[PDB]
Amino acid sequence: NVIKMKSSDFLESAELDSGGFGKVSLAFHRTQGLMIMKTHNEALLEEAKMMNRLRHSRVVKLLGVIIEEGKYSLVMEYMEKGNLMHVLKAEMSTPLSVKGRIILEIIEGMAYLHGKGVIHKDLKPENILVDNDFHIKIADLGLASFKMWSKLGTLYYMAPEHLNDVNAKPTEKSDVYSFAVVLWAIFANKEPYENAIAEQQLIMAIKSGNRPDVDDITEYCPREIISLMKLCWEANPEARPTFPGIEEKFRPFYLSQLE
Ligand SMILES: CC(=O)N1CC[C@H](CN(C)S(=O)(=O)c2ccc(-c3ccc4cccnc4c3)cc2)C1
Ligand SMILES: CN1C(=O)N[C@H](Cc2c[nH]c3c(Cl)cccc23)C1=O
Repeated sequence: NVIKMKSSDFLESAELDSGGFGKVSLAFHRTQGLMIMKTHNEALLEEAKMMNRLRHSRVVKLLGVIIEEGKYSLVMEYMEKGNLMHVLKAEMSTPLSVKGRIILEIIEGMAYLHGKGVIHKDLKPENILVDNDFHIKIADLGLASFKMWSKLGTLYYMAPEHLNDVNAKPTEKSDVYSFAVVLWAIFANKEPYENAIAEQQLIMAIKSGNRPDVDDITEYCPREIISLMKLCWEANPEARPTFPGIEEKFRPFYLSQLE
């Protein structure tokens, strides 16, 4: 069961920039502290109850909902340092062992989501949020995984089977492709395809088998992680592993080489 909330429980607002997902709001619960707010009543609630069951340390929790006349808001836990891309482009830059942990925690969170039959469909640095200790949580701030709540750069992480084909149904392996490009971004410390001509041209190129430039990596990236990204951004969805497949290989690798 969901905490159904009221806006009289919130002191109020400090609308923050949410990384390309439009406006959100950092609002102060009068009893339970800081929270974030994204602003058919039984269909909504039914869904809100579905998503509120999503409970894992690497997944942003839906705390509850503000369904009042005019305003429909979802209420979620706050992550102080923002999205993964922002923290990477930060001046005091982040070491290799911490990047390894972020990767493993992204794997854990995604495995959980799948295990509860949720397909994210829109994984990307913007939906990977960070707290003060540099642990991460997966979010869905564009409501990609929703149906009724949805009704009420983007493309760089999308699997080629979805580029120019919006009728094909996302699979677990759609999320694996997005992971591959996140891996890339984690070591390049920027967005891929800097030199792109047009979206139309770039899309064709990606559907035909172009990927981010593994040479833009001015850091040391271990060669077993460059292998994993190439595995995970295979054109053919069937040739990509599952997140449990990735974890089983990457966790022993992490602890034994990255600690
Ligand atoms: C334009 C600019 O100069 N900047 C925006 C990004 C850069 C990062 N900052 C240090 S921050 O502004 O303090 C910050 C912003 C947004 C968030 C956030 C957003 C959306 C969230 C959804 C769910 C959970 N937590 C969230 C948390 C958390 C922290 C500062
Ligand atoms: C918008 N929103 C989140 O970011 N986290 C919560 C819970 C949630 C719903 N769908 C999710 C996906 Cl696909 C991943 C992580 C959290 C979630 C929520 O409602």
